Amino acid sequence: ETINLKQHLAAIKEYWQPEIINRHGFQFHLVKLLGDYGWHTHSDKVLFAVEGDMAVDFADGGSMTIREGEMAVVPKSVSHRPRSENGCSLVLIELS
Amino acid sequence: NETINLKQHLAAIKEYWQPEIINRHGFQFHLVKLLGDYGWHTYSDKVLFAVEGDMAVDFADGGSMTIREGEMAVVPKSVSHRPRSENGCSLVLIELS
Repeated sequence: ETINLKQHLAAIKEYWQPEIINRHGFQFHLVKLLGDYGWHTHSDKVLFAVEGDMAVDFADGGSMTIREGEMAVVPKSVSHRPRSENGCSLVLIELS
Repeated sequence: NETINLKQHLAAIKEYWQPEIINRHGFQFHLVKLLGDYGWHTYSDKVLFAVEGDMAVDFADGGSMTIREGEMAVVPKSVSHRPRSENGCSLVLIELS
């Protein structure tokens, strides 16, 4: 059961509305971001910026840019703040 | 920095069943390019993402699975499978550590 990223992404039509998708050990989240929605926490996560750019602010002031075609990991337990200056389609890969 | 530009990492690898492997916290990334096949392989689960080009995966139970440019799928641990690519595929694998 392969997941067509462009497919599922084209369908979902609001920002901040994740489509969750399960596949064995892995949880996938597909969302689009614009703006920001403050701070979160949640094991490790893989964020893959399928379509625009995006950043994750950290509480201790650190900041991570995830430009298109880029992939990063947001460690477990660190309060953080995902945001997108101009809109980003994001796939997020999780465990349990 | 702590991010991975898929395209640029892949472009650096001009060999064929030669994974480059990157670590980032509790994740391991394999970047490898595929052409024809190398038979059956079987760990932990792996997510596969067909960064550029198409590929397929045969399984031991007879099923076979197309992963086209742009698509993800997962190969669970302890399932013998035969990864493979008709005209060549650049692919990211992902696992926990």
